[PDB]
Amino acid sequence: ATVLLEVPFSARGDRIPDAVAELRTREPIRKVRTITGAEAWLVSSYALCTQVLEDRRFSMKETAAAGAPRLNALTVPPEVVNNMGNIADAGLRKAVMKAITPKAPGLEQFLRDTANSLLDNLITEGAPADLRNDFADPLATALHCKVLGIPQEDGPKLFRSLSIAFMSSADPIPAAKINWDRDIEYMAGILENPNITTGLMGELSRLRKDPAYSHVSDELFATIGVTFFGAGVISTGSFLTTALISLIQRPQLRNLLHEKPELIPAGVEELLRINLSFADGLPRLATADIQVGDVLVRKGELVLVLLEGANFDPEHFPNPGSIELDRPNPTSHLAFGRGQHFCPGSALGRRHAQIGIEALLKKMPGVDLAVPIDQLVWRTRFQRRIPERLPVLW
Ligand code: HEM
Ligand SMILES: Nc1cccc(-c2cccc(-c3c(-c4ccc(O)cc4)n[nH]c3N)c2)c1
Repeated sequence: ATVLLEVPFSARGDRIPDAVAELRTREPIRKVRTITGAEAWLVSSYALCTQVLEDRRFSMKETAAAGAPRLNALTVPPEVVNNMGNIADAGLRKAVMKAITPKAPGLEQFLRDTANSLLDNLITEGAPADLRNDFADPLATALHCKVLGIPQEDGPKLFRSLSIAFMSSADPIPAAKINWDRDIEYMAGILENPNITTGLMGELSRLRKDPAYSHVSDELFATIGVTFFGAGVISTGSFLTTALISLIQRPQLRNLLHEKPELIPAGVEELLRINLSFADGLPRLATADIQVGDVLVRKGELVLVLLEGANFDPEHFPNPGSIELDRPNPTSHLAFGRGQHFCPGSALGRRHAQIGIEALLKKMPGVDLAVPIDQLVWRTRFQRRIPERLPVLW
């Protein structure tokens, strides 16, 4: 006898398991067991992934409900799960989204300056260089301090919460609450700080004293800061890191983008499509009985939307494992999700990766792994797949 298929399949972010395609073909929605011991429906075809994400009766918010089958333990107060919903209800959606666009004056130039400075330091220190800890993550951290309007020097301390904050754990994590409460107090202080007048926290600080928002809770304002910094930094840092691996593994693509940097946005869009940075499917709780393919999902059941299931589906992306810069449907991937909860930072995430890659290829046209690919150490039981270190030479 064998046990119910367990998720996740592999923490490796440099290859998709052959098992995913077998699953998609044979049973594109099927029962699995999560690390908590809960049962869930794993959805792995583009068609069924999109169906689930575009049907709000598959609820993000209700995944936080007491007694629900869980993908993993909450690392935040249950209300944070519905953060964007709470932002919307508070009338803050337009202002928040405006604050996190890459279109603010000097933002892209800041990204370029920061990336080039990071790379110059690596070149000065000499190979090997760690492109995660000393390039991608610092670039993400610097970007989000700028976007939030908080001091650059506060970034590192907020950043070191993230190795625990975005754990994918069977059980609650005591350190997560310690760091969360600390970071909330930091952000509360930021809102009271007269020096903070720019970025997301600068705008929230003003809206907080605007009579149109007098009954929005201080809790929510601080929570937006911590949530957006954390989610933004972990998502952009992790995506860029694993994108760089995919690029480095493709010298022909590396050279092409180096020679024709105008193709970098199309390249990044394909790197988004084949990205394995999300370690788990996106969780949703059914709030009704809903037919998904051959399965009638019952109210109260957990559904997991496997992004690489959708994004490597050959019925939507022919030759899915290949990076093709001239696809007819290039942005139709699910790297930023789909529907009600589509990533509000998608444009910023794109620009972070584009500018990071553009700068790297200019500074280090000969960039290559400095260790055999199998020697990368893949972080386990985490909401992202990332190598602990990414050693390169050039
Ligand atoms: C390459 C970078 C990024 C990737 C791949 C990414 C991916 C995603 C995905 C897949 C979702 C959907 C989650 C779900 O439906 O369960 C999402 C939502 C979200 N993202 Fe991102 N994201 C990125 C960058 C960012 C940035 C830069 C920010 C903020 C500064 C951000 C903030 C958020 C927030 C607040 C949500 C929740 C949306 C909602 O619930 O309505 N993300 N992201
Ligand atoms: N960019 C991106 C991608 C995926 C999710 C999010 C996002 C956006 C908003 C909330 C959440 C979220 C958390 C969470 C975990 C650790 C934290 O430090 C903050 C939040 N727990 N459960 C959910 N729902 C997640 C953002």
